[PDB]
Amino acid sequence: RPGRCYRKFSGPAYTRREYIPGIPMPKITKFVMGNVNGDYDYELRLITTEKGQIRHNALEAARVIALKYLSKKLASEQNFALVVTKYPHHVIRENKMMAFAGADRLQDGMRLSFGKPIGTAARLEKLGELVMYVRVKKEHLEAAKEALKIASSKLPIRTKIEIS
Amino acid sequence: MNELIGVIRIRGWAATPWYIQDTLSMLRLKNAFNAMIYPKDSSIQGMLNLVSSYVTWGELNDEGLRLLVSKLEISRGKKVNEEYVKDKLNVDFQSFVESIKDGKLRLNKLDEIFSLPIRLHPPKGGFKGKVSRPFRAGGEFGYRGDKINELIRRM
Amino acid sequence: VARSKGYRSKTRKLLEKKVREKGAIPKLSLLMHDYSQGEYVVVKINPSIHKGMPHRRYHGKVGLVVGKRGKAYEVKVNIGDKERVLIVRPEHLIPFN
RNA sequence: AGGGUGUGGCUCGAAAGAAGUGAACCCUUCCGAAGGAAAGGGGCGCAAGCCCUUAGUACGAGGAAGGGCGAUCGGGGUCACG
RNA sequence: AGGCAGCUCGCGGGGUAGAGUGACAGAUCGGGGGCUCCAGGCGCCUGGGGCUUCCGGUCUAACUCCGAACCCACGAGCGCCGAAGAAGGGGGGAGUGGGUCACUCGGCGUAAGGUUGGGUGGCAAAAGGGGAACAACCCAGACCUGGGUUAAGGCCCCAAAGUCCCGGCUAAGUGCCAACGAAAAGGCGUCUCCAGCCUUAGACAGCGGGAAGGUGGGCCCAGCAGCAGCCAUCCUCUAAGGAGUGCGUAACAGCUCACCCGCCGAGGCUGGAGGCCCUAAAGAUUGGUCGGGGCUCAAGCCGGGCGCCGAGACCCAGGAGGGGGUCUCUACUAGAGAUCCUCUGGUAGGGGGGCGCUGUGAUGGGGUAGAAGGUGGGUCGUGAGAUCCACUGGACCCGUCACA
RNA sequence: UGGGGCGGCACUCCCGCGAAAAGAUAACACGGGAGCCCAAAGGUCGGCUCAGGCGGUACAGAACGCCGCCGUAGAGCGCAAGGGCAAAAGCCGGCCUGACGUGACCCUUCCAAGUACGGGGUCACGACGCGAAAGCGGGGCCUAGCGAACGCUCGUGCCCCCACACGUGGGGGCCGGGCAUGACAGAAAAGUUACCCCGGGGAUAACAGGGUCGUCGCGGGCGAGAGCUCACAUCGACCCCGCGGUUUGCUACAUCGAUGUCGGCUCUUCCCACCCUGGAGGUGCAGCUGCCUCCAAGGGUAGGGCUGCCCGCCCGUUAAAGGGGAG
RNA sequence: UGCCCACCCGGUCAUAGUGAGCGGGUAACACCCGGACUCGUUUCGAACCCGGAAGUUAAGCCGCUCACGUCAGAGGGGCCGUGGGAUCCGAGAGGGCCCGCAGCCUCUCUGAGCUGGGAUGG
Repeated sequence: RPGRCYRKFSGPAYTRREYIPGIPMPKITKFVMGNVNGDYDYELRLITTEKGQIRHNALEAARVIALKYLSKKLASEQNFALVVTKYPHHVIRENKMMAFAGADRLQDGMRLSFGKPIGTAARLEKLGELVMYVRVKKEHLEAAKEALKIASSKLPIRTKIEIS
Repeated sequence: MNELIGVIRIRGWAATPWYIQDTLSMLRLKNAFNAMIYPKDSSIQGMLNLVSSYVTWGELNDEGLRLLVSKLEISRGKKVNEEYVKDKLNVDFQSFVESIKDGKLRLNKLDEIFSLPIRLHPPKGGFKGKVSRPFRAGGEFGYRGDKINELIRRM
Repeated sequence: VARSKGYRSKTRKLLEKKVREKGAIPKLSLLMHDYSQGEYVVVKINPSIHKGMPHRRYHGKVGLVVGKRGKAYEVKVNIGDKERVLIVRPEHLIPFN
């Protein structure tokens, strides 16, 4: 389903697992890559500039592409540390009954319209929240800006890159 | 902190909320461009901060005060047995003050306390002489301070 | 769905007790005063004393003492434009001002 | 497209409406509510403009007096243009 | 003889936004130390699992060790109404129980001019002035007539008032849109502000030359003689160069990658963000668009300023009516007056006064061969209506009081 | 009742959240419960301290009994959820029956502002139980576990029976309990109609118009990769941003005293997101033939077999035999 | 005299608490000695209860120091809200300005028992 459906806030935070049966497993499983505790010079970060939600599909695709680019440059355990910070706590739900139960003269239309869970997302409730960062030495500062630019292309919210 | 302020209703009474319209009746400002004189104290201040978007006020000086009391007309004097008797002379003040007010036996000894709904005219030269909105925060409404005296001269 | 209108409905947090007020009645010095007719009190429900306990709608209101029946007091309170008389045990009252 | 209004053209007007005890229209003087200039003189601003004086003056709805001419007006029908 | 729609002060109530997680309950990503088992390799090492400890990170409508703005109860004060318009008590008559939109805080929903709640306001039951036209948006509450000043909005022409003033931008007819029509991405197109790094001890770009040598070292190769499968790294040196790029080539070779010379003689280079514009940007109910004409140092956009026009709003003069206070006269179910104050949209609906039609009892009462009725026209009244004039007509009809 | 139907019960009652820190507040909103159980699980008085962990002990083991240390509750309290509770409201014992007769007031259901039941709270009189005593006790630690008139029946002291009086049997009355209406503020109740009829409704469905765009069709970014090497000649995973209104849904604004509802034929016109015809370029373009990108709507886009079709499959050709709108 | 220091009965109920170590009593508060009797241990004069008085400052109790706890003040750091207004900005999500109010966490430093009524000691 198009991402414009689940990019905006519609309702409260829906996270309590004990009152929500049958939540699908998120696509993201590994949130920290590389060699943390390595000796690094630069600590550049990816910062959002709007409020919204990021589906767990967008969050996993932005991670595979960034890891492949950095691993393509020199190596994997070598001097880079890739970390994605936000976890998908919010649960997004769809009134799927328009598919099946909306055509049996079953509770069709908007009758009994509370939806069923379809996946998870990361609410971004503040302006300027950290989403990813990567740590490299001084010789790799350029291959690290490009990794974050390619990853920023697969995310719904407008972002920046900051160097420190 | 001056001891005497003047407030002018600069908007009409159509589509005014419940809260605001009742406060302006207690301040005696029923319809547009009528003014009233009150002492400056914490009780009146909290009222003006509620109806701020419909009035403008500030502290009077001698020229603004002397000019408000002169403007009275046939249905605008003080409650000389109601009737709003246009003062125009000490003659009304040689027999009216002997009930509630004191020390006022001459138009030059009428500087102390109270008044009635003073009915004014829209301001000469355009209420948009230098503005475009009586609807803008401080653009034309709210507290203006000593500047309330030149606005009275225009109306 | 419309809400159940029990006696203690929608009181999950009004009838909480803070961590430093828990336990069987702590304050005895308030109970040493005998309210006379014409005094002003505040209806403050004590969640741990379950006898003579008023309704949620009267918590925090100011009443006037008008009499006594046994160990409990007759308190006259205003809700809207209506006068209501309650019989409250003194563990659910504090003096006003 | 249709009626109401303003300004004009042509028509009907005996009575029941006003009018020779003066219709209608022209001149002069006076009072004047709320409001209210400009030209001239002086100063400020790159400028549009503003400030002091002129001046609450000229004017201003209404209202009051006089002079001239002197017989139609109100009303009805219809047409043009706003 | 008090009342409370508003505010202030005093004294109290509350668990929302936020914030936290070693303060409870759940979730959730990494690292260090200690203990144990299993598997692999030669007592050690590596991996997986479980417990403990310490350090950092991410969350909650049905979590809270905390906690605003804000809302509310009571007392006093202020403010307003009140003995002219009157807290509490009694009585007669209703209508209404399909709502809807805008702004704002929400629940459900991919959304909706959707559906369902809280607060305010219009419409309903509200004219007039603006929005091209527009129930609902902005100004504003219309008793009648005349004069003035403003609001919303506008001032090139249609169309009342600016072809108004200063600093800038845009070249697309972009635009000339409060509610109403465009995203991610790309542009040193042009305009602006911050960083950092090189510059008269000659920068950037360019131009001629040195543009390189032991060696084209090499391992592997007939050979890759940087750049085919892994890789080091030494000076004849000083105003000069690295053991060295992309092309390529069976292989070369060579141009180019990098450092100095010579010239030249003023600033240059790389990142960040912003404004406008361009591409992205494709439909037909049939025929061109900001309402149209048309507009280019603007009649567009950005930051400011000055003056005017413009409502029934507010001010003024005259007039009308309703209510109330104070008075006068009259064989009064009502009339006629004088004077002072204040109020003026309206559907459902409740209340007060009047006009008209036919008949009955009376009457200062009357009228008629010239009545009633008809046609056209005067005057009076806000009005329902009344009355008169000319012609028609040929025998009945009206004013007042009361009743039906 | 997001038309009705089928389903469910949001049809009586209780807890949390929705609910925006007073009060009130809706959804075929979310997470769940009650329609009873207990002579003790009720009353009172006394003693004690729970879950879990550590050290020492035969069988003894993580978990039997004993001796010590710590332990704010991490236990238990009939049952949902929330609140409350430590010399206790929990655990173990002693004695008991206040789960008592009669009669009132108040809160909630039901805000301000009318309102039946049910539930709860505070008492007076009479009598008890337990305590040395103050005293506590008309059930269960608190919030659910329940039902009108008439009729019958039981309990409890008397009142009445007739066109006269008295007596016996029998009837009736006042006050309290039980027998039940769950559609739970109470009727005694199955279908069918395409043979159907009446009053209505655009308060409400089907065709068609409007709003929205999940679905449907198309465009752009990124670039995993494949292409002998080479991301971009050509193709292009995972994700992200939009457009159109030609599908199918969603809504119920307009039409119910009628806007004739599929397909075909006939005739006219329009859109462009280009199938052919015209122009230009790239190529993994030798030529012929291909593939791709950009401009462009002036002209064309045909004949048949099968099916009511639309779509679709197929036959012989063609420069090509494009795709849509007009109620 | 005195005032404050313990004790009995309290109020406030962690700024008052918990642990460790130390200081202090010829009276008071305790541990302590013993059981005929009132009473008592589902065994135990341990506990409760009764009768006593040799011994001690080791416990309790009171005060002091140090660790953590708790309530404040000050300072460095992380996060951030809101009532009213506009033909304000923006496609929207959101944001800026005008008038009116604030809050939470974490580090560092500095303090931390007050008090009412009555019989012994100084």
